[PDB]
Amino acid sequence: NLYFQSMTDLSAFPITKKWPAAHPERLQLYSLPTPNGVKVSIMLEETGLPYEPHLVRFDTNDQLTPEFMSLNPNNKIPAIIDPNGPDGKPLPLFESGAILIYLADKTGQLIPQDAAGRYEAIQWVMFQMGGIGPMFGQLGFFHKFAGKEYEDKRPRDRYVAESKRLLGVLEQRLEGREWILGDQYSIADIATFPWVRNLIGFYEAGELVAIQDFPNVQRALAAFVARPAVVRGLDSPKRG
Amino acid sequence: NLYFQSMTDLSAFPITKKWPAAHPERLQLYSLPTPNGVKVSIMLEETGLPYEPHLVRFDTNDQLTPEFMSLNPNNKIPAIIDPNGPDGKPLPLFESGAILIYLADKTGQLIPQDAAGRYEAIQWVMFQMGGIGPMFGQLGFFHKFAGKEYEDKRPRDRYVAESKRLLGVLEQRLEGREWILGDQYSIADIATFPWVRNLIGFYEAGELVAIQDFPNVQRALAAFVARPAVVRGLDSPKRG
Ligand SMILES: N[C@@H](CCC(=O)N[C@@H](CS)C(=O)NCC(=O)O)C(=O)O
Ligand SMILES: N[C@@H](CCC(=O)N[C@@H](CS)C(=O)NCC(=O)O)C(=O)O
Ligand SMILES: N[C@@H](CCC(=O)N[C@@H](CS)C(=O)NCC(=O)O)C(=O)O
Ligand SMILES: N[C@@H](CCC(=O)N[C@@H](CS)C(=O)NCC(=O)O)C(=O)O
Repeated sequence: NLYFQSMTDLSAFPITKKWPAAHPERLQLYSLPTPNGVKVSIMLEETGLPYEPHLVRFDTNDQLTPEFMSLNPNNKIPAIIDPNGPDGKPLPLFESGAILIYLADKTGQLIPQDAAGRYEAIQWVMFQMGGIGPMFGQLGFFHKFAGKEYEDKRPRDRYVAESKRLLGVLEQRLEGREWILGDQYSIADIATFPWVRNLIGFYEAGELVAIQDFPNVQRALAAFVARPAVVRGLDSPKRG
Repeated sequence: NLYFQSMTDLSAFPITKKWPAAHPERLQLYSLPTPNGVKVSIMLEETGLPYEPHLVRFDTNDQLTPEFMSLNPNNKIPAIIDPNGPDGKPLPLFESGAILIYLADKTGQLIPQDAAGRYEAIQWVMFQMGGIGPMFGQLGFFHKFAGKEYEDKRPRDRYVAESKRLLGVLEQRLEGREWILGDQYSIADIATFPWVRNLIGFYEAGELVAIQDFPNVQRALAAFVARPAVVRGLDSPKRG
């Protein structure tokens, strides 16, 4: 490398031993099409940023490998390495909500550019990250995944009540608004609607929460799922 | 107001009907000394930013009032109004992790100033907001608050296992590091250590998680609780 640049080398990141980069000039996404993974693929599809997706398979415990954990020591998807990071260096990152803020800043898309609006966006991303995701996820556990040994439905009922409470927050926020921040679709929507979708789809919790009681949520969710970039992001990484 | 500035008027914010501002030139904090509330009071005490604390009492359901909910429609503490906000206007904000990022940016303290470091800080705040807080909180419910009607200890055991897993992430991260981001104490520490403290103190879950198995965590926690600004922040708002 005396006279010119090498092709992008990501070998400093041990995760690349397990999922080699065919396109090391592109952001590398290590994910699975779950509500948290699709936040990031949807963001990438919306913004048009090139990326190389890699399927992290739970059936083979891929997320528990040293290779995966070298990128995310929390053992969870999604995670990224952007080869074209700040200060001209690769940037590893995990936590879906952090990735959304990073990506919005990188190219100045899908976050308000005024300061107050930016902090409001971060607030609603935090609401999702600390409320929607954790609590809808616990309902999914107790309704869908928990076996017959959990005979007591009190934990389920706790998370039904909390999920309804959170849906009510969203419902009131969306009154008179197209999207969570008003007219402009943003990372707050990308963080939140995949979880509403999962709750009432995959988790089969739509009857428990009575989704029809939240007409603004139903409006915005229907709009969200129909966006072509959302449809693309929901199917990435490809399972086959 | 023809010839000069009025004293700061926060009357546009209905929360001020319930907790009037004696010092409307200061950031207004609506909180209670819980792990999430003290993140913000600790940050304020660390940075030296003036603030006026207001005790939001759960015994009188203050957080469920229209006045409180006009600021945080999610009905939770902490929440703030900074009268001296971006663009010279007051800034309302909720979600502890969002407030921490706002405050660090406002005065350029306790977040790295280089881009990569900033995103790493946001990542670890997200780890706390989506992992530590929600999961330690569910353990607190099932261990401390849940009554005898929850005879099945399977939910408790689920959150014990998850809390131990999260403590292990923190433990490995702190190996060879003073604080979560290395040498420099930051908002990542402020977000996280109040929750470790609460888990092993108020929640009485220290035996369940065997805190002594996490010597780096014990080191950093002991350092954290001894900081004079932490001691001040843990006692704000004052209950009497
Ligand atoms: N707070 C994290 C949560 C990520 C998360 O829950 N990831 C799940 C899939 S949706 C995962 O990787 N689970 C694997 C496991 O727990 O072993 C984020 O938003 O990124
Ligand atoms: N270890 C997890 C495995 C399942 C999992 O990771 N679920 C994700 C969704 S794909 C979750 O609930 N994440 C919570 C969040 O996003 O905060 C569990 O036992 O629930
Ligand atoms: N994700 C929120 C969580 C805040 C939270 O859980 N607040 C609790 C106290 S620590 C609360 O106000 N609970 C009142 C209630 O649920 O009614 C944040 O970090 O600010
Ligand atoms: N409505 C809550 C009341 C208690 C509460 O708000 N707890 C807070 C701690 S003070 C919590 O667990 N917050 C979770 C987080 O921070 O994510 C519950 O039923 O657990």
